[PDB]
Order: sequence, then structure tokens, then C-alpha cells
Amino acid sequence: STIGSMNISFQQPSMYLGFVTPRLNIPIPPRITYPYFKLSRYTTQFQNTLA
Amino acid sequence: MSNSAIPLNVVAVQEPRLELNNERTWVVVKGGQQVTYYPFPSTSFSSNQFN
Repeated sequence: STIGSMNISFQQPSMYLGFVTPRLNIPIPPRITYPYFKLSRYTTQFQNTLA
Repeated sequence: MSNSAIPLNVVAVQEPRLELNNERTWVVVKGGQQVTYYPFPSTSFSSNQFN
């Protein structure tokens, strides 16, 4: 190949998030519940190769 | 002082070369410990930018 070899950098990366405070009159619960999923992987290599 | 037109108020002032009394208060200057300087070399410098 033409390419070999290559060099990769990174500089300080920022992170962007958004805090929305809410209105005084409407109150928000002391304790509250969110739906949360949780993903896992399982790999198993096999032989022999097919071609 | 109360000589002219609307009378004024009297005050006297001592010349600079002599007070010789006034109330002389010792004044301890204090500022927080640890003043330090950093040199932050720019992440992601370019030819048209500095960050």
C-alpha cells in the first residue's frame, strides 16, 4: 500500500451539556425514576476459516 | 470666616512640615499565601487560530 505509516493526534476536547433550571411555582419531586437499559456483549471465535 | 456675605465655616490645617500629632496607626498588610504563575501552552495552535 501507498499509506504505511500514519500518526494521529488529539487536542483537549470540550464537552457540551445543557442545564435547564425550572420555574419556582411548579415543584419537582424529591425522588424520581428513569428507565435505564444496560447492554452486554459475548463473542466466540470459531474455526476453520471459510473461503 | 463669618466676615463675608453668607458666613462660612472655619477649619484649620497643619502645614506639611509639622503635625506633629495626629493618631498614627500601624497597618499590617496581608494577602493570601501562595501566589504562583503557570505557562499554559496552547492546545490546537494553527496558522489562522490560537486556542
